[PDB]
Amino acid sequence: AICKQRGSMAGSTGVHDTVVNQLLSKIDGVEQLNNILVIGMTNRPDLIDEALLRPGRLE
Amino acid sequence: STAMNRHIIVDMEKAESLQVTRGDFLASLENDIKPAFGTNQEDYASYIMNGII
Repeated sequence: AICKQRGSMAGSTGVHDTVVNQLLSKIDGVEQLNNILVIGMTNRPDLIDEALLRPGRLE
Repeated sequence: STAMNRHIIVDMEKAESLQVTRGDFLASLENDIKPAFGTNQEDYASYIMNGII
């Protein structure tokens, strides 16, 4: 629901577009916290951006 | 991880005390099964069912 492909989101820029750019900023973030696992779940994974799904972020 | 799992293993599900180990030619296995490239490639089975006589 919240995360989907940028540039195609409810028009060009998108309303849901800024949350993911924080999420990415934290998960592989510059602080390199090492103590979290994120468990996500969907019925439509193709919508989900590789950029969030790529290894290290979600392996 | 795949190399450990042998030595890893219920109530306890103990982690064994054995310390002499390393992943050896398991990078091949995980290569085959575990990761998506991110750029799709190497899926010609649907194209190649029987190889070539």
